[PDB]
Amino acid sequence: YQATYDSAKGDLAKAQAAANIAQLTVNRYQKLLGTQYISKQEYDQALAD
Amino acid sequence: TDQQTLILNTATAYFNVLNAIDVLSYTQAQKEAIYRQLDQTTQRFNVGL
Repeated sequence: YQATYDSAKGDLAKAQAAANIAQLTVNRYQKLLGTQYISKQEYDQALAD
Repeated sequence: TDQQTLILNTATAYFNVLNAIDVLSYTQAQKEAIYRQLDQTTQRFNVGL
């Protein structure tokens, strides 16, 4: 239970880690939704990811 | 044949001037196309595509 517990919050840390990275790429597409150099499919794709 | 050849090569040479202008301008707008897709390509590298 302790290894599953601490392993579970470590996996929580990696999930919020790569989740935070993908959220920052969403924020890049928020910076780049003006001109046509990103895709709305990739904007909403990274949002659904 | 000097009036004839003179009209022949003044109009021929006129067509050569026209040819350098028109092929030059097609080189211009072709360069414009290479720079639009080049520039858009580089901007897609600025996000990393």
